[PDB]
Amino acid sequence: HMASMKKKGSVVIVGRINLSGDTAYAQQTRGEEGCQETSQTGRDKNQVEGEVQIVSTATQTFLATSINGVLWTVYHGAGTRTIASPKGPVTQMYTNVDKDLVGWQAPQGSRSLTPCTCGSSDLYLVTRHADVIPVRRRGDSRGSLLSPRPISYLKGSAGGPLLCPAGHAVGIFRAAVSTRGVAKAVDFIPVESLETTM
Ligand SMILES: CC(C)(C)OC(=O)N[C@H]1CCCCC/C=C\[C@@H]2C[C@@]2(C(=O)NS(=O)(=O)C2CC2)NC(=O)[C@@H]2C[C@@H](OC(=O)n3cc4cccc(F)c4c3)CN2C1=O
Ligand SMILES: [Zn+2]
Repeated sequence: HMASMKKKGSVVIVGRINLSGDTAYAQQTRGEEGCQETSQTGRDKNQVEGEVQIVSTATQTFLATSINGVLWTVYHGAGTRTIASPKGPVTQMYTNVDKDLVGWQAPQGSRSLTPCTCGSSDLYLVTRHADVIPVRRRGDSRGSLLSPRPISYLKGSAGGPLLCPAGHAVGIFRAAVSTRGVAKAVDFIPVESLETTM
């Protein structure tokens, strides 16, 4: 009944993949209880840093990547949710279920990647565990893993970036191409598709 109808919480930034130095590593910035509270209020006072955030809802955790002043992630993780911010919940600026893509204005303190113009096919996927996995581009939205991985290894990394050698954004990881639980390739939203959305 109407009086007891609930609202979904906000997406909450709970960590980042630190790419600032010579070593990529995951950092947690909020534990489970704080995450739950922040999802409910939508008020996140934490300082945000970096290009790749680790984000959570009540039920899932995944990644989000800042490119050209927008924090992007997958619809299959975020749905239509707001994101928590210092001033309360922030509404999506982009939503496209057909691309599996959503975006919010990039948090103050975040750094954005630049869309790649290199037209190069040697790529690098960054996972939620801060693994940097070489990927050979095989089409507009596909790349092959030079070393195949169990899908367990990739789960929770949707929303993270594929980067070129010079560190530009080439795409956003969307889905694993897998057989018998082994991923040989990845499917990604190309950055040009983001640029068109913008
Ligand atoms: C498309 C194809 C070739 C048939 O393959 C697959 O459908 N494969 C599966 C394999 C699943 C096994 C785990 C794989 C491990 C990691 C996967 C990266 C990941 C993830 O980590 N999510 S998450 O845990 O962070 C989660 C919290 C955010 N995404 C998924 O699971 C996605 C989600 C779902 O797909 C979609 O809803 N759409 C909507 C699309 C719209 C347009 C185009 C698309 F392609 C779209 C794909 C199935 N998914 C796969 O990957
Ligand atoms: Zn580039």
